[PDB]
Parts: sequence; structure tokens; C-alpha cells
Amino acid sequence: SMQEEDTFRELRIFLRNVTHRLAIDKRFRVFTKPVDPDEVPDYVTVIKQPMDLSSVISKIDLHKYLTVKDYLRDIDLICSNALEYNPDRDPGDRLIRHRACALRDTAYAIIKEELDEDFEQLCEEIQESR
Ligand SMILES: CC(=O)N[C@@H](CC(N)=O)C(=O)NCC#CBr
Ligand SMILES: [Cl-]
Repeated sequence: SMQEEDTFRELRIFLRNVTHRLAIDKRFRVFTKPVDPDEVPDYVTVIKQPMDLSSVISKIDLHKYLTVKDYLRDIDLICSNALEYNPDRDPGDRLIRHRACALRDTAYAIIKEELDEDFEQLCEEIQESR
């Protein structure tokens, strides 16, 4: 229905705003664009589902997220990809892990404070009805 389409549009506006707030944070610059294959030729071979915030915006606009849970799965990938690709004890890898964990924690904290649970439940029930 049109009411359902209005629900999903509101979801996309909410998700674009959360993603923009993460993307303008200087800590998260490395996560704003795909990894450049030049600098990192082994990336695309180790990490089977690369994800970054530009890809998340593209997904929102392609109507790929019908619930906040689906969006958080991709935020979780940005975090877990960095834990997997940069697991060493040296400071460069520790800094990327701490930034990727902080992204994830920040997205979850904004959603805890600003997503109404009944709005998410509605999205879940429309998605399940399709
Ligand atoms: C290269 C690397 O090992 N670290 C990555 C972090 C990552 N897990 O995507 C990085 O900082 N951005 C890509 C580049 C380059 Br230069
Ligand atoms: Cl830096």
C-alpha cells in the first residue's frame, strides 16, 4: 500500500541521516569509500563481502534495506571485515579495529536513542508479509 511505501521512505530517510552522521566523523574516514585495490591488492581476496559507508548509501537508495536490522547487518560487516583483515597487534591494525568498533557502537547508540521500537516492528511486519 501507499502507507507501507511511506513507512519504507521514512526508514530510508532515517538510515541516510544515521549514515551521514557516521560519514562526517573524522574517525571513520577510512570506512567512507571502498578499499582501493591498488594499495591493497589482497583485500578483495581476503574479504568476501567488502562494505563501506558509500556502499551503504547506495543500498539505501536502491531500497535494499527494509528494516533497521538489515542495515545493522551491513554496519556489523564494516566492523567484522576490519577485525578480520587487520588482526595484528601493531598500532596501525589496532587503530583500524578500534575505529571500526567505534563506528559500529556509534551506529547502535544512535539507533538505540532515536529509532522508535514500534517503527522497527512495523517495518519487520511489512517485510515478513512480502
Ligand atoms: C590497507 C590496510 O591494510 N588497511 C585498510 C583498512 C581496511 N581494513 O580496509 C585501510 O586503511 N584502507 C584501505 C587502504 C589503503 Br592505503
Ligand atoms: Cl589517521
